[PDB]
Amino acid sequence: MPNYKLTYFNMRGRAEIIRYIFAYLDIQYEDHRIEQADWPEIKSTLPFGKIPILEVDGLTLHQSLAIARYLTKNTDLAGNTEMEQCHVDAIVDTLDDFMSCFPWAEKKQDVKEQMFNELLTYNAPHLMQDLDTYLGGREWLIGNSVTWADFYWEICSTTLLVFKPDLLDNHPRLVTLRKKVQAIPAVANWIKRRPQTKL
Amino acid sequence: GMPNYKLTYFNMRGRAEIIRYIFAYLDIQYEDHRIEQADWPEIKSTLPFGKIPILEVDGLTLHQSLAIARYLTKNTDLAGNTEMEQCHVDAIVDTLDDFMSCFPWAEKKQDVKEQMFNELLTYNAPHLMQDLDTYLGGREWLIGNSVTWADFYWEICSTTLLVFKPDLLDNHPRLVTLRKKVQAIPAVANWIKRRPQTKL
Ligand SMILES: CCC(=O)N1CCc2c(cnn2-c2cccc(F)c2)C1
Ligand SMILES: CCC(=O)N1CCc2c(cnn2-c2cccc(F)c2)C1
Ligand SMILES: N[C@@H](CCC(=O)N[C@@H](CS)C(=O)NCC(=O)O)C(=O)O
Ligand SMILES: N[C@@H](CCC(=O)N[C@@H](CS)C(=O)NCC(=O)O)C(=O)O
Ligand SMILES: [Mg+2]
Repeated sequence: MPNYKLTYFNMRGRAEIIRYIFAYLDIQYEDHRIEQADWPEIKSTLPFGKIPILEVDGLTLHQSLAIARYLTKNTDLAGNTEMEQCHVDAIVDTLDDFMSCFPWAEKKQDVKEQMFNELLTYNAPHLMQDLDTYLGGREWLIGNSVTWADFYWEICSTTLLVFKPDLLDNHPRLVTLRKKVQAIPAVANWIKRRPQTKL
Repeated sequence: GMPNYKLTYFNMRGRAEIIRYIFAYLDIQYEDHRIEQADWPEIKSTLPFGKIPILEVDGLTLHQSLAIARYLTKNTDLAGNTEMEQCHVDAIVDTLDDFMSCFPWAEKKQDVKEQMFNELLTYNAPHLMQDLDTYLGGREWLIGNSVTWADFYWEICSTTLLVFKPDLLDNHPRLVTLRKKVQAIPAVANWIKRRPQTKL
């Protein structure tokens, strides 16, 4: 049985998808959260110098979504058919591409607010509208059961709602989908028990 | 029977090229549909997420270049050998795609675009090259013991970067050897010869 150690900041951020997957599959792991001060010494040891990382039986994996896909392989979270797995991958990359546009590391707090604002004002509504149309009246984003794409939607939309509360005022179906993710017992339990962080 | 494949993108290597190498390598027939920057605005409003490339499979539309590449390579010799090696393949690909994605391809302000391209290539790119160099070490391929689509993606992304920064790999002969090996694979070599010659 694999020993798992997840390393990231004390933050939902890019690690959260992995956290939801372990919760859902009832897989025990070490949720190793590092204070900023412990980062330079860890970073120096990593091939690509980024987190999150996941150690599996003492072997290091990197890239949040690569890890997420590895953990869901051969499970019901992956997608039920090969083409469905493709749609799961595609939705995840669409969300990630958008989340990746935000200047998270930008030090000038004034340059940062100008950019976050432009993305949320002009770009975000187009995405939400595309996601809404894409979902239509279906139960989940892909197929007839929950996938890690639904989890990723709930996670990304939570972050976006921190900056733009009215993001989904015109998309009750997308709100419902968040609530469906949030009501899954293993996910709800995680949401109840996790550390409260802005991001 | 055999699925009908139609790829849509600009007349450009860009984000479609990984798909093109994969079809070439797997010897799969497809319609390589290339659109003009003038016909773009129209087609855009018809795509579920308004981005290219898209791949139509028997009339069903797929999107996201790397989602498509993973779909085409699943259960093939281009996927990683083990489930764990498949993770390494995906992680290298995302590392490369993350960096290429930092470039402001769509920036409407030329001066801003130029400034960020220069900064990415002067500061960020050399660090990524050293990381990749150390990662590859003296191994033949990036992951496992045979070529994967990660090696393909390296060659494609580095091709792009070399357009803007010709000296990028002067200090990395092992990364050059890998590109040369990808470029020498007969099906890839054949594609590189016959593809439309574009800047990017
Ligand atoms: C340390 C920088 C920081 O404050 N954050 C890191 C990035 C991030 C945060 C929240 N979501 N998120 C994220 C999730 C997925 C994809 C992505 F690009 C970004 C908060
Ligand atoms: C229309 C914008 C443009 O000039 N290009 C599109 C983006 C691009 C080009 C070349 N490589 N590339 C690319 C490849 C992979 C990942 C990625 F983010 C970007 C050229
Ligand atoms: N696409 C990657 C991005 C990883 C990334 O950029 N992570 C940040 C933390 S959110 C990091 O480690 N940055 C470098 C640093 O802070 O030293 C992933 O999803 O894992
Ligand atoms: N990560 C996506 C990016 C897709 C993307 O942004 N493609 C560009 C062209 S290279 C596009 O469609 N631009 C949107 C537009 O110009 O309207 C992928 O790899 O497919
Ligand atoms: Mg990506």
